[PDB]
Amino acid sequence: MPFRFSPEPTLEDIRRLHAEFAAERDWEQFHQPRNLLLALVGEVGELAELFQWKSDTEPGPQAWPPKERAALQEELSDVLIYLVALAARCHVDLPQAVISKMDTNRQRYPVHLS
Amino acid sequence: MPFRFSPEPTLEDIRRLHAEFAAERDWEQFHQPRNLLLALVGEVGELAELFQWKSDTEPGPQAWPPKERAALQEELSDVLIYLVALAARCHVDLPQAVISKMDTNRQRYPVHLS
Amino acid sequence: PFRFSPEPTLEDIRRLHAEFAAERDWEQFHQPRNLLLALVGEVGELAELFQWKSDTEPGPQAWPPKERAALQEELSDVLIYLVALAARCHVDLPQAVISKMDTNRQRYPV
Amino acid sequence: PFRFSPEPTLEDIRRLHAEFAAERDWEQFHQPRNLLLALVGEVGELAELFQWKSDTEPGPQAWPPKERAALQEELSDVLIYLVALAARCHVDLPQAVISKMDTNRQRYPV
Ligand SMILES: Nc1ccn([C@H]2C[C@H](O)[C@@H](COP(=O)(O)NP(=O)(O)OP(=O)(O)O)O2)c(=O)n1
Ligand SMILES: Nc1ccn([C@H]2C[C@H](O)[C@@H](COP(=O)(O)NP(=O)(O)OP(=O)(O)O)O2)c(=O)n1
Ligand SMILES: Nc1ccn([C@H]2C[C@H](O)[C@@H](COP(=O)(O)NP(=O)(O)OP(=O)(O)O)O2)c(=O)n1
Ligand SMILES: Nc1ccn([C@H]2C[C@H](O)[C@@H](COP(=O)(O)NP(=O)(O)OP(=O)(O)O)O2)c(=O)n1
Ligand SMILES: [Mg+2]
Ligand SMILES: [Mg+2]
Ligand SMILES: [Mg+2]
Ligand SMILES: [Mg+2]
Ligand SMILES: [Mg+2]
Ligand SMILES: [Mg+2]
Ligand SMILES: [Mg+2]
Ligand SMILES: [Mg+2]
Repeated sequence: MPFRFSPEPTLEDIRRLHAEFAAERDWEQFHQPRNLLLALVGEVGELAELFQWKSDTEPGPQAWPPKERAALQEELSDVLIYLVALAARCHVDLPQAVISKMDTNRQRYPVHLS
Repeated sequence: MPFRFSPEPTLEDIRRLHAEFAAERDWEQFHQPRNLLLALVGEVGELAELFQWKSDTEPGPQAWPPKERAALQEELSDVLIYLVALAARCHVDLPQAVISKMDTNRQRYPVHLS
Repeated sequence: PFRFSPEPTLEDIRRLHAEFAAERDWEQFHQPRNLLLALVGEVGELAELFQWKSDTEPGPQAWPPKERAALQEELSDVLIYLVALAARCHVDLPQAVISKMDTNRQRYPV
Repeated sequence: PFRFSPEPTLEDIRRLHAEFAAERDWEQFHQPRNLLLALVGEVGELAELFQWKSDTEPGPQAWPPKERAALQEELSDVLIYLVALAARCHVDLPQAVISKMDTNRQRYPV
């Protein structure tokens, strides 16, 4: 059956939700770009830890037990939240940056040359 | 002035665009979850490299020269693209996972206790 | 005056980690990609110690005992898995470093 | 039979990297968070070598000369910055590893 993401939240929605979250706790002061980047690195580490002893040939994440699927959802989400916060703190329009990068990707890797 | 992301593309839009990109090049075969995760780690490295010698107290990424802003947009985008691909390859509904993680974040960090 | 202790050497660490793994029948888990992902995990744990540190507050030489203990452990975890990974790949890590430092001097002349 | 060379030791690497940095007046750039981010960069370069490697194709012992050269360099880059970071933090990395291995034995009894 086709796998799709839900239509919401959008990246702007996530930015907005995280900013409201941080602002309520007076955490803006901690959200300097290098702080957010190191926090991102920490969550990428937590993501890697889930996969480190999983063989490639055995069943994949669809088959993991419920607690491990929950942990996977959480870590993928933590990476995304910090990425969004970082992009916003740097005044980068992340959705449009992705459009521009995908165009660059198509030129670097034209279909006929692969 | 308020900083906002553009309303599109959405995360579903990005998933769709990346899948079409990969499928055209017969790259699905390379997109196993640990491959995508290691590729993500590589792009997080490229992102870190931009910041490694930047002092925190000096002007931030808004002030970087055009070539460095371009590189920043690209690396933030490459991290996001692989994160999206990874989440999709694991059948994780990334937007809804983020909603669930933000709820968890609010319980762990109630406003009155910070 | 700050120095590292003269032992263990990287070969000593290789030997100790191999014996640790072999006793537990863990060689089967220590494939290069598994060790690399484990390394990435520990790099994350290291980053976590620094992520919220302001410029004005004390630097790691001055960190309280609990935080210095955690720092020693994470720097050590990164090193142990790096050693294991290099050994699993049959890379002579000490000599590779000498070769890399020479390359670094050419890339970065004074 | 696979062994690392007996030298350089971690103290030897510390010394060599400090002299490399000091000659170029780079101490000012080698603050702990800068070194940690640089380390993360090199971990990324290491990951890139493995990212598209299938299970069936040759493992790193068997990699062609160009790829083995790249592997040696990235493992070395990770180690050099890890050493620099530990030294900048006044952490006795060799002895920290001994302490961490003891902790590992208690956490993971047979
Ligand atoms: N200053 C902070 C601290 C947390 N957060 C948010 C962002 C993340 O989604 C999440 C990461 O913080 P966290 O304390 O590491 N919780 P996490 O669920 O990763 O559990 P552990 O790291 O304790 O295993 O809370 C934030 O936006 N700003
Ligand atoms: N198998 C692949 C290879 C690339 N891609 C896409 C995803 C990324 O946005 C981007 C990353 O691949 P890339 O070759 O590293 N280009 P990048 O712009 O990062 O430049 P360099 O790493 O060469 O500096 O192309 C993909 O989806 N699947
Ligand atoms: N399968 C394993 C498990 C542990 N180890 C060793 C290597 C590391 O020095 C350390 C990493 O294992 P670990 O369980 O993640 N301990 P850690 O100190 O990082 O505490 P956590 O916070 O991760 O629970 O033990 C190993 O070499 N192979
Ligand atoms: N400011 C610096 C620059 C380089 N170095 C040393 C440490 C590393 O072993 C290595 C990293 O610098 P580098 O320019 O990233 N070289 P690298 O071999 O990784 O090639 P690139 O692919 O990154 O251009 O030189 C340093 O210690 N301090
Ligand atoms: Mg966390
Ligand atoms: Mg987390
Ligand atoms: Mg790249
Ligand atoms: Mg890139
Ligand atoms: Mg650990
Ligand atoms: Mg650890
Ligand atoms: Mg480099
Ligand atoms: Mg390198």
